[PDB]
Amino acid sequence: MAEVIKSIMRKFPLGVAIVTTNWKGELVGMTVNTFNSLSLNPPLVSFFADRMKGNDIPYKESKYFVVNFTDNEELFNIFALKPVKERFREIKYKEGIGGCPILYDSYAYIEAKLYDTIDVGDHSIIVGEVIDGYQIRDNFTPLVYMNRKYYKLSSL
Amino acid sequence: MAEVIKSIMRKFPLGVAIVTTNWKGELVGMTVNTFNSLSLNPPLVSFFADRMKGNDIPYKESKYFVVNFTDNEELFNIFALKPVKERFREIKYKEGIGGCPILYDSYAYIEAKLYDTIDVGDHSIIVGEVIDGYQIRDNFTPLVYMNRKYYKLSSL
Ligand SMILES: NC(=O)c1ccc[n+]([C@@H]2O[C@H](COP(=O)([O-])OP(=O)(O)OC[C@H]3O[C@@H](n4cnc5c(N)ncnc54)[C@H](OP(=O)(O)O)[C@@H]3O)[C@@H](O)[C@H]2O)c1
Ligand SMILES: NC(=O)c1ccc[n+]([C@@H]2O[C@H](COP(=O)([O-])OP(=O)(O)OC[C@H]3O[C@@H](n4cnc5c(N)ncnc54)[C@H](OP(=O)(O)O)[C@@H]3O)[C@@H](O)[C@H]2O)c1
Ligand SMILES: Cc1cc2nc3c(=O)[nH]c(=O)nc-3n(C[C@H](O)[C@H](O)[C@H](O)COP(=O)(O)O)c2cc1C
Ligand SMILES: Cc1cc2nc3c(=O)[nH]c(=O)nc-3n(C[C@H](O)[C@H](O)[C@H](O)COP(=O)(O)O)c2cc1C
Repeated sequence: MAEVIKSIMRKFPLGVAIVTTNWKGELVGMTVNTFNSLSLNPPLVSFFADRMKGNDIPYKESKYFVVNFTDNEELFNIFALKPVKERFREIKYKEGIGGCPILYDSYAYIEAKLYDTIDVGDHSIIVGEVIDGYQIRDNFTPLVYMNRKYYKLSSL
Repeated sequence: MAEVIKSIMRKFPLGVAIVTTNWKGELVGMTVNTFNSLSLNPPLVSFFADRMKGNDIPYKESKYFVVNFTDNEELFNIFALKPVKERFREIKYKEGIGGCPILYDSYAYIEAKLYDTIDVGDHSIIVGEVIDGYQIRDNFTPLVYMNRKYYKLSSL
């Protein structure tokens, strides 16, 4: 059933973002395709963090996280492929709420306070309450992830 | 903060599906942009159901649900816009696990057993365990939803 899920999801296009946090002083983040809005009242957003890889731990142990929306495919690859210690060496960033890194190449971001975490199977649902949101750049090319690739939309 | 979420999400492209169930004999479904894979072991998928509109209730009160993947934008509009009583009159469908409707124009679908429901703010996270998955059609044009519109991918 695992390979059934992967085969169908491979052809199921999903928006991508880079979630980050300041985990006891360590700047960390990751490319995710599970980001969404969950609730409006209260205003909550969520993503799924892999428990087997320990991706849930930083968010569970930090009071805040940032969701970075970017159209730079290089950034998505960095925050998926490169060693954790190397990720924040190559990119321009500033610190935001709780010291969470805001990526310079983001056209928008959300600052969230950790609201809840719910372990369900081999992932944890990380839920943040939206404290602030920013649209920094109005001209961007939104990407979606499908079949290991990052596509632009035909046509806008 | 609600309008902050909406403004950012309006420019955040998301895959779309139509989840259905057989709710005590009533065929129901809805267009969702919150469908994703949650866990591989166990094999779990999820979507978010609006508690204020009562969209969570049918899934909570049924043992199974089906996730329909389709490239027919007319179907997405039916299962978003049209009255509940009218939806299954206009489309070809067959009954699957627990009587859940499988849409004929789906290029793939998943049959899931309700595994858990978790209320978080004004939505419930509906989690199903994948019992079976099918890829019926190999030639399709995957869509993503952004800014009230359904886009194809540039270019594949
Ligand atoms: N819900 C899940 O627990 C889960 C897990 C894996 C893949 N998937 C879905 O299946 C699709 C295709 O599978 P693939 O192996 O060919 O992935 P892929 O598109 O080649 O993605 C590259 C890597 O990122 C990781 N990844 C992608 N989505 C993830 C997620 N939802 N949770 C944890 N890790 C994730 C996977 O790690 P690993 O190879 O180490 O698993 C994967 O190898 C993915 O795009 C994803 O939507 C879902
Ligand atoms: N997470 C949430 O609770 C939630 C709620 C609404 C919108 N949003 C996000 O904000 C975006 C733009 O807002 P919009 O008002 O212009 O929506 P939209 O794209 O015009 O979508 C049309 C309608 O579908 C409903 N809808 C879309 N996504 C939903 C979801 N996640 N949960 C429950 N209902 C949903 C909304 O109902 P209503 O107008 O009655 O709210 C909306 O009016 C959406 O595309 C969606 O991603 C999220
Ligand atoms: C596009 C894509 C989507 C991903 N989505 C998720 C996700 O939603 N949840 C998750 O835990 N990991 C996801 N990953 C994997 C993480 O990005 C990755 O495990 C994280 O960057 C840490 O990398 P590492 O395990 O090699 O140290 C995704 C990877 C890619 C390529
Ligand atoms: C593309 C789009 C995505 C949607 N995503 C969701 C969702 O994830 N969860 C949800 O409860 N409703 C979602 N909706 C709203 C439902 O489709 C809608 O409430 C359902 O079809 C019942 O319609 P009704 O309230 O007019 O009877 C979405 C609507 C659209 C247009």
